[PDB]
Amino acid sequence: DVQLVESGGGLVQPGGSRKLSCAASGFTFSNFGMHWVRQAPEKGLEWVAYISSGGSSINYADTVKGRFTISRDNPKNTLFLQMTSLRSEDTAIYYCTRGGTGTRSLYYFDYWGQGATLIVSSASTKGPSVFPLAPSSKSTSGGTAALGCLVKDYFPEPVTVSWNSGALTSGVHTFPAVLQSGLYSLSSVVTVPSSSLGTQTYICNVNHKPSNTKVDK
Amino acid sequence: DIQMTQITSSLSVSLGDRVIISCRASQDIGNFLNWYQQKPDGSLKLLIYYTSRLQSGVPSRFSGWGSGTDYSLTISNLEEEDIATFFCQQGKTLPYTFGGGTKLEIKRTVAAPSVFIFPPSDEQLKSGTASVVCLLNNFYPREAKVQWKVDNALQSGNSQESVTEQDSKDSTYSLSSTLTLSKADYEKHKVYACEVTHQGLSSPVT
Repeated sequence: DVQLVESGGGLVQPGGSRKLSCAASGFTFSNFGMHWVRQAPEKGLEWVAYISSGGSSINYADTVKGRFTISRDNPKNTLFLQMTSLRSEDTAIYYCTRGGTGTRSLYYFDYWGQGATLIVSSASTKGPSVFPLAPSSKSTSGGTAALGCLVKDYFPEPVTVSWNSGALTSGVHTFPAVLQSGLYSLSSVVTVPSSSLGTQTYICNVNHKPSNTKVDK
Repeated sequence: DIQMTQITSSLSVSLGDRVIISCRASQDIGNFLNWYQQKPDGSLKLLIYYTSRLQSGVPSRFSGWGSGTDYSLTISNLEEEDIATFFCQQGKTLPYTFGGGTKLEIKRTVAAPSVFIFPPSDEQLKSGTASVVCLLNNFYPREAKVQWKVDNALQSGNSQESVTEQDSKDSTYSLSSTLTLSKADYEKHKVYACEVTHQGLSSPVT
C-alpha cells in the first residue's frame, strides 16, 4: 500500500543536529517530489521543505533556511532532513508527505507519514514526583467521591497512568500534560462513589520509561 | 505566504447535519487550495484538492466549492468518522501556507460540572511547593470560567488548566486548574477558593 515511515525523532539540546528519514513504500519514489511539513502543537501545521523527484530543485520555508537540508536517495527509496543549530522552537512532529502530481504547479500533499517527534529543550530526562489527590471521607459530592494522582515534574513525555484495571467507576480522566517552566505536569483522577473510600484501596500506577516506575496511593 | 484564515476554530455539530467549514486567502490563489483532515490520533489525510477535486477513497459527502479568495468544505450528512479537525492550505506560492483548522465537536445538552477542590499533600509541602487543584468534572459545553481566590484575593497568573477532549461515550469534558505556589506562600494564607462560572447554573460554585 503507499506508506511513509519517519525515523529519527528524539530529545536534542539547542545547537544540536538530527537527521530524520522517511522510507517510501508502495510507489516509485523516483516520480514524486517529497515535502516535510511540521506540526508544532500550540501552533499549527507548517511547510518546511521541498525537494523534487531526483533532487535538481529544492525550496525551504524561511524559518528553517540555512539550517536544514532536505535530500533523498531514490535507489534506497529514502528522503532525509538533516537539521542544524536546533532551537527550542523547531520542536514539532515532522511529517513526510508526497507531492501529488495531479494538477500542474499545485502543491498538495497526497500521502502522509505518521510523524517523528523532535524535542529541543535544555532540560534533562527526569522521572516524576507523584503525589496523592485526596477526597475527604464521604466526599465532595455527597454520594460520590473524587481522588487522583498528581504526577508532577518530569521530562520528556510521556508518563502512563493506570489504577483499577476492571469495571465500574473506572471513570479515569488523565488530563493532558502541561509544560510548566521546564518540565511537564499531569493529573489522573478517577470518580468513585463515596462508599468506596476507606472501605477499599485505590492505587495509581505511574510509569515513564526514560525512567521511573512509581505505583502508589 | 498568503495568510490562510479559518475564522472558526470549533463547530458544535450533530450527527447527520450539514457542516460548512470556510477558509479565506489574503491574496488570490485562484483555485490552488487543498483540504485535509487530522483524525483524533494526529493522522492527516488529504480530502480535496484544487478546490473541489476529491481524492480517491474520500466519500462523495465532501464537496469543496470556492471563489478566488473564498473557499468552503461542506460535509453534507455528517457521520461519526468525520469528528476530526480540517485544514485548508494554498499550494500556489512559496511557502505553502496552511490555515488554523476547524475542530468539530458533538453537540449535546448543557451539563453542569461537579466541582472538586483538592489541597496539597505531605510529600510536596515537604518539598516546599504547594499545588492546590480544582477539577471540574464531566460538563458541557467546554466554556467554563475558573477564578482562584486566595484569602478572597484574585489570583492572577499561577494557574495552569488542562481539558479533556470530548468524551467518546457521553460527549462531555473535564478540566483541572492548578494553583502552584511555594511552601512560604502557601503557609502565608488561610482560605484557598476555586470559583467556577459555567453555563451549568447561573451561580458559581466553590
